[PDB]
Amino acid sequence: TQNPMVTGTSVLGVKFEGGVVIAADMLGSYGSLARFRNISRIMRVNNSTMLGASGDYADFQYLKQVLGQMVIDEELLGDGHSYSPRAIHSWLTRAMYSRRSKMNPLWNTMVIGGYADGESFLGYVDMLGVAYEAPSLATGYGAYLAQPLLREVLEKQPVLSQTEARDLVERCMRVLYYRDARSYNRFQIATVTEKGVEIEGPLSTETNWDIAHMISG
Amino acid sequence: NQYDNDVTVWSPQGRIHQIEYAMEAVKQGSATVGLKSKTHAVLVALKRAQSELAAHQKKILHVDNHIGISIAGLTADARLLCNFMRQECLDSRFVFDRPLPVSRLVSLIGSKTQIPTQRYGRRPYGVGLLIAGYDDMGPHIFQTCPSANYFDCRAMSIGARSQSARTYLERHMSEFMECNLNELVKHGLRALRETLPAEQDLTTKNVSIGIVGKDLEFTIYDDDDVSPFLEGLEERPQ
Amino acid sequence: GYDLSASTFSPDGRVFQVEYAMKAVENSSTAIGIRCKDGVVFGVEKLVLSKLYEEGSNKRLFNVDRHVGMAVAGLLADARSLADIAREEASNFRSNFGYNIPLKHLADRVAMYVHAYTLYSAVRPFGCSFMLGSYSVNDGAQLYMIDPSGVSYGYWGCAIGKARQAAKTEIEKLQMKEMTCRDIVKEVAKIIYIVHDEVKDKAFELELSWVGELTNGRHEIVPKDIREEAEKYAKESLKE
Amino acid sequence: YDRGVNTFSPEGRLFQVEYAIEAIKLGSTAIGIQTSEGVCLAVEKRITSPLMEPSSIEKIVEIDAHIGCAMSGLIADAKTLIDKARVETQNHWFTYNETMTVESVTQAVSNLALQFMSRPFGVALLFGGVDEKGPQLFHMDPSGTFVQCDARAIGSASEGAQSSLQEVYHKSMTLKEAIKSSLIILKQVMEEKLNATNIELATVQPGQNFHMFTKEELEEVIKDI
Amino acid sequence: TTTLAFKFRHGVIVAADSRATAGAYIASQTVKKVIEINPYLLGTMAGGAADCSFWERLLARQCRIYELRNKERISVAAASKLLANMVYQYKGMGLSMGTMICGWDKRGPGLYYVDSEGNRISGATFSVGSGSVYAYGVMDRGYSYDLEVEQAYDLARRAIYQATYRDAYSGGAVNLYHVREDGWIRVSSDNVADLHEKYSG
Amino acid sequence: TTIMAVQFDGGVVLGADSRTTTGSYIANRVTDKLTPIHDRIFCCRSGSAADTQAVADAVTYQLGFHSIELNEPPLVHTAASLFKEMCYRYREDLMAGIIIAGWDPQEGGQVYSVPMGGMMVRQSFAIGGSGSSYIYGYVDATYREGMTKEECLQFTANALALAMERDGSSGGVIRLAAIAESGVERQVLLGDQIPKFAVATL
Amino acid sequence: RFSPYVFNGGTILAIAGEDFAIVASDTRLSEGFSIHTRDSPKCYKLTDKTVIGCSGFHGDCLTLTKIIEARLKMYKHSNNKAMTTGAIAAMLSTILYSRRFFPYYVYNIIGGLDEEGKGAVYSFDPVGSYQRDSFKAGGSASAMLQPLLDNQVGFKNMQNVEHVPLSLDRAMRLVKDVFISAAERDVYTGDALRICIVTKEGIREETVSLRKD
Repeated sequence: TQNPMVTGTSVLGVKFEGGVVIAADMLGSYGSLARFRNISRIMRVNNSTMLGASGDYADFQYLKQVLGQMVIDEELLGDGHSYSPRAIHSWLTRAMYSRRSKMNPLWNTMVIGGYADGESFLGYVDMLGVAYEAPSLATGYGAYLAQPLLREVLEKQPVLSQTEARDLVERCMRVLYYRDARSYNRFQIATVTEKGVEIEGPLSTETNWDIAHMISG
Repeated sequence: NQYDNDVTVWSPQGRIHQIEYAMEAVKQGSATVGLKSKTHAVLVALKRAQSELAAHQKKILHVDNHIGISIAGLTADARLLCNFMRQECLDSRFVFDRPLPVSRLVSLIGSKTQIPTQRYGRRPYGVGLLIAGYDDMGPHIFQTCPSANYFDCRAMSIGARSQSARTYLERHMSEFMECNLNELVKHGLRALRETLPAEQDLTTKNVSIGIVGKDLEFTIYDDDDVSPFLEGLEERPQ
Repeated sequence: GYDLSASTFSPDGRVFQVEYAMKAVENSSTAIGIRCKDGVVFGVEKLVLSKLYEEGSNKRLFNVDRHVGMAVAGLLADARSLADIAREEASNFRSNFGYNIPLKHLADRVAMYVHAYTLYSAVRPFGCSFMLGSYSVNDGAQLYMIDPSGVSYGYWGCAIGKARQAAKTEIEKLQMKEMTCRDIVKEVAKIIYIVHDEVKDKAFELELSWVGELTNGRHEIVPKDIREEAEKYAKESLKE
Repeated sequence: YDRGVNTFSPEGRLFQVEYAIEAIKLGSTAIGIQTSEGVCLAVEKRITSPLMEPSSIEKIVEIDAHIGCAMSGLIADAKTLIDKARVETQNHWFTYNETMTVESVTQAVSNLALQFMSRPFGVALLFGGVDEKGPQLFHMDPSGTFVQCDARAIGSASEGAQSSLQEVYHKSMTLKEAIKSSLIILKQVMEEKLNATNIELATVQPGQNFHMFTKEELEEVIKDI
Repeated sequence: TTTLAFKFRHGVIVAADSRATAGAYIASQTVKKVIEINPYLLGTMAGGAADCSFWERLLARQCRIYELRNKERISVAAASKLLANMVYQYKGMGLSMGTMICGWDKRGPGLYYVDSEGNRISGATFSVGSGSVYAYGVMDRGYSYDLEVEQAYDLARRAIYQATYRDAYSGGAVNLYHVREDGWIRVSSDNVADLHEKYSG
Repeated sequence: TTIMAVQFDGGVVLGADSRTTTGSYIANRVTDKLTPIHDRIFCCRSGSAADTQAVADAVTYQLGFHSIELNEPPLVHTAASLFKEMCYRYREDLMAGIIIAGWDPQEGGQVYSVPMGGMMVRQSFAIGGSGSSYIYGYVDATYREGMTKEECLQFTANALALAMERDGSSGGVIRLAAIAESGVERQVLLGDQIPKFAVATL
Repeated sequence: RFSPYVFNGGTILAIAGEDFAIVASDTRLSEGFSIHTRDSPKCYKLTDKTVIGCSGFHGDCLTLTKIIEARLKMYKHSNNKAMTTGAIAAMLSTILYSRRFFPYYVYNIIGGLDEEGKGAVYSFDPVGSYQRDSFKAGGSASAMLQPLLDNQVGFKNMQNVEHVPLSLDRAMRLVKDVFISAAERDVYTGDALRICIVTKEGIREETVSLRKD
């Protein structure tokens, strides 16, 4: 993929006590056109891992197809071994570096969340193979708009609850719908705990437009 | 009689005799023993020297920080398969940054050795392996066969005169689980001693030990690092 | 002679290598499979040669997909290989067409891979027969068996191995088209206990697997509480 | 079962690989001895005519400034494996900028015997050199089997020479004494008058490189016999 | 960068700067630009340091194998044509190398200039780098095949000094070698700030 | 180009214009951009004619072989997936926008759009081409779930008429097609049959 | 259009002594004018005697270290010993020239112990030209750190001075003083300072905070 055609904007991520949460809008934009408005960009990887992606949706479908068969083939052996989230993270970093090195990249930037053996995982991988780990992520214009809100809370309270993390996520999406132009007020949230991967349906933020009456004000 | 000179030929009774003959090459190597507790997995071998004034042949090999093998059969097949294992483990650490499970390595070994059994112009691998490792499912002991078959085991001995060690292990299986490391190594050494004549006994020169566990990478103890494990053996009469 | 290659005919149009490869299946332990009204059930007579082998070694029931199971009898390395081929067939099918492979189609694709080994001088035929079994809401329950020659037929009940005759003579008694899976489990265990001979070979393990409504098109090993409840019925029905 | 290297005997044997071993006894005998002062190598040349220049009979060769080889068996196999060892010792220098050990040279040269080329190599080699671990002597066999040895004899009269080394060897020797012992053993397995053209001799000490002896240095040890 | 080499009665002299540079920044001032290929051959570095080092180490790897196979030390012309034919297979791909091969063989003192473009020239005077033009003058007015050894040392030292004085990408120390029939020998490593004092007053 | 597809309970409806341009010259004014892949699976074709025609022929080959060797009628998802693999594996070499509409016993009437990059997504109504930009609002303000065959034909004709009236690279004839278990009906609207809308005079 | 490189900040430093060796780095990772994370150290332990620093494009930093870790195990398998600092350096010199026409945009510094216990520092280019040194800086602030090291370690442009050898306690204070100043003028030098000391007894680590601006 040398140029993207149908794209997805920011994905968010933040840890909490006993899990991770990811959020992403349900839009695929064709340039400046909102063309597909009920696509899911969050993926149901095995019960310890989930995935969300920004960028070219076709490449995200390709990865959705490959990882699915990987996980299936892992399940078919039946021997008590499963791919941790860190393994999926490393495999994606390799898969994108190898495509970068052939100049046929995968035009994606994604957020991996997981929970295994009591510790949480949140990971990043770019088109080029740049990967890292943080308690808070945001791709695209999220990195300018939302991540300042996540970090400011995680320096005054490094350990969060599921409820506070959900509130913070919804606040960040409220800001992204305001100041990003390729956004949409219908999004999904996915969460990992010991219970596993639980995706929520189309969610909307309530928006305030009181500043519109300040012409003379 | 005359369905024997090729591996792609069945007999009227439904057998391939070249594979059965390759299995007889494991009986030509020195004896090895493998056993496991719930925390550790042990391999003890008995090394053999060609000339008296030379060094003893090395029987145990390092494959990764959590897997190791002891070999009985042809040396060349062992040296090829060990180099296969090592690269298959490096390939797993490179991609996933995790250690490769042992079941998924022995499955690959079987898939590899199955080809010479079916296509002509290649020889069956005349080497048997006992594979000791430790992963997220505990300790493991695996036997691998020239027939491209493999078994998961509580304990096993292979090589010349290994039925004695097998008979020993078969009546002490009920103890190995809650045994500590010293007792487990001693059971292995006694099963190995049961393969010798009454003339000979175990010695620093002709004993190698390989251990892997939760808090222990695969280490090998060869000549003077073995003498802690020998101290404690009852001097058996006959 | 006329019986040393699979590229060779005899004066009466027979290929004896392919028959000698079936002679190897006849000398292996017995597996059966029965197609119920709402699923399929596999049972295997798993022999334990030594007490040093763990409980779970030499598994002869394989998961080839998340809706397909496989039971084998013959050479076991050959069976593991053919399982690996049956897995990449179903993998590439989903990769190219985007849905789960049917079993009539998977059976054909594996049968042809097996038949290709009956034509050449550089290879022998496979030394294993095997059954496949699936369940779907549209396609329903299905059971196919594949032989070394490359033949593939559908079944309501089938057996492979030593006690093939003795096992089908018991399976025809069953009115399998009326019953459910939990009731056919008892029958599967009963047949495996009837045909097993303790004097001809040592103790054995019973190995079972399922696919149907009660697993939601997911091929599963039978739980322990049901396998024991069927092994008990097998013992109590041996009073005959 | 005897012909072909892809065919097992009913007892699990490879008779072609053993017949490759039997091709070593058709070569003249060579001896290698360890010592904490260094290693020695001593061989018979088997000159067939006074017309042939015996310096064109390469039975001891330099692999590097710290490793020397002695061979017995087929000439072609030896040329191949010696070129392999020389190339590997320098690829190692190019990559890591250090000296390969004798164990690793032997390990890398034995890996070609693990390739059925369609025929086993009909040649055995002794590798004598000095490493971080001191002087080391190794022995490679057509099966690709290699092992450290304190003293080893290969070739025609390997049995008697080995049956003498086990008596004259101890792990306290000097190099001048081991050189004397090797030539005394070599004297007894020859129906030709030992002289300074019927033998080669080399040494590899720690503070000195590989050094093949000369006619002068050879005669000055033949005299004390 | 500045290198020079001339062959005279008593062998070949080799001198060089010690500076490396990435644009305007001075990364290193302790660089060994004379490459000890073998105990009987010397090289130089000008252009791609990674190209100079890699391909001359590869040259050493072939020279040693030559000596082992043939039991004779290679010639200087052969050693030069190996390198030339090796770097000619990467012509236009973007290698940058300028290097002199110096040594003594059965023909006498030898000096050969090899470039990645494909030049291969024999001569009695060469200089390579940005400061080559500033060394050529001094080394041309001061040359004589009948020079003495200390005079040759002084000439090379002062030519490198005068080249470092003007050129901006040249400086540091002056590492001087001497090729002979018994191999080569390192002579000096003199900081330019030292020689400034003695050659001023 | 202006292509369009709609699903109702029984099956689907398809629609397309008839213009093929080379710059501003109309090379073919009676083009047939509807294409039978199978008995009950159709393709609405947009983009480069060469690339899309070739992809259609290849997918027809694939699906015929597949359906004969299975001996059951193929799915719409299957053809859509083959289109996806070809349009994604050769996305740097093809300019191909596709809509796949048809009927299948398992899931019934289905609509799958496969834009240039080769992503696939099921839809209730799908519009594609160069004139869809001018009717993205009309089809959103007029679509209603629960429409029958005739109401969907009306909807699809009214939309394409507008897209043809405004788009320069679209015009001529509205080629419709309805697909269901019974069969495949095909209409051709031309002249006064094409819907007319008020053009302001003041 | 697609450019396959990006500069993710980074700064690395190494000093050698007679019985020790330090390799230090910042922990900030950047992307243009933004900050990815403030916990991403550029130092990696290879053996008990050797440490490496890596700065530049982060994908190559991740790939190359894995390649090195996979080559160390192969060396140990074939030669039955762990590698030396010079052998690792000369191997990396070839691993880098393997990509002479598509290089690893990585600035490398190795720091460890010689074979008699002395310190050793090897500095690399992206294409494998290496150089043993006493001290070297690398990364975005390399132009800012090396003058003060030339002064306070090499004793350059300072007359009538005590040419005392650098002890560990002095070197560590010096290492902290240079990052404290590079965090004031360089915008890529960031949040924390990791310092990995190498000695005959093993390898330590120390974290020291810097200003988050």
